[PDB]
Amino acid sequence: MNLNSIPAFDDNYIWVLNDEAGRCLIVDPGDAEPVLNAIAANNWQPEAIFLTHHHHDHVGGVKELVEKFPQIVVYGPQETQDKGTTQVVKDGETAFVLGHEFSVIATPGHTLGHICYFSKPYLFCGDTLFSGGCGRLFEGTASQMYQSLKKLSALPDDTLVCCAHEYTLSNMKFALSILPHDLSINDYYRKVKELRAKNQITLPVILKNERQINVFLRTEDIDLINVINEETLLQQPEERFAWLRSKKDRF
Ligand SMILES: [Zn+2]
Ligand SMILES: [Zn+2]
Repeated sequence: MNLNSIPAFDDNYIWVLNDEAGRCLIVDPGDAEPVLNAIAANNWQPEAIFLTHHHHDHVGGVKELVEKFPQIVVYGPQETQDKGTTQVVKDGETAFVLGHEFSVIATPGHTLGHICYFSKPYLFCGDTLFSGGCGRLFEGTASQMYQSLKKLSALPDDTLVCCAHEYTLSNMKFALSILPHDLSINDYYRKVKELRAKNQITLPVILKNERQINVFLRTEDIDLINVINEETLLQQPEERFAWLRSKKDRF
């Protein structure tokens, strides 16, 4: 099994999983052109598309891909039913692709209907979980995003976080604005900066390591609580999470 990234727009990645026969799965294709080129260049045979949510940079390419490859099954949440989805899926359901069983996980936050797809070790989490960060709350509440990250954090340590955007460096700069003396965050920031100085991709990341350097997965850590509670006297986890996400909104 091979995991490939195809850049699109300014900072999107279209993930492609292909098996040993060249059959492939395409995740969140917002621009069909680079995907079509890679399919041709690599002799891939597209079998399915996964959509995580309805935003344009994630679904814009479906029509052209489906016209070129009429056999493609398009999986997605109810909120993409008008975006070319042919199999609506929801929490707890499974999509069988490339001989692998992908579990569907509802992760409201970025959008209300956002879903994630998991088949060990691959986690396609769209704009919910980023390396060092999480999605901006356009439609979901902070409580919902908090609960969605709790669900993703419970996945196995060897999970590969395949998120949709190259946000890692900015996410880690924010992390240092909150915990500037955390050695793990500093070390990861410097590694991510080194990659981005050479315009290299920072993904996928291993979930085990995200637990250490993603401040949005460290809501219940005493060191973060003490920082957050020195600004606002907040007593509940979802309130502290909202504080941190609001701070990042203006960073
Ligand atoms: Zn989005
Ligand atoms: Zn996006």
